[PDB]
Amino acid sequence: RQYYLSKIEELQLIVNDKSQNLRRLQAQRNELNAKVRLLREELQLLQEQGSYVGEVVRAMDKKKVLVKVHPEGKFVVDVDKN
Amino acid sequence: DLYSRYKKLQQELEFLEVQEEYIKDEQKNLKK
Repeated sequence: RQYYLSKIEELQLIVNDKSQNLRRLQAQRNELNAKVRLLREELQLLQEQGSYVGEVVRAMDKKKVLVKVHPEGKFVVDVDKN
Repeated sequence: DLYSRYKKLQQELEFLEVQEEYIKDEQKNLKK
């Protein structure tokens, strides 16, 4: 009776602090994961090429724009869905 | 009852210790 109760109480307290420490450690791990992922997406978004900059002469269609890329010239370009 | 609770408590301690070791290893890997 008392042997079981004492052992159970010791284990209860020890595993309670263990679980609190585990939650803390997992929060820290997720923070580090967030940092690493942010850096990785920054690298990926840096690897894509820079897009051209052009003035719009006029919109020709619901899906085509007559732009003027400097210095290549004028283009009839398509519009992104966003 | 008492013995079952004590045995499950030992099991849950061992499991939590395994999680602590795994999380420490993942912390080192994530730092790298």
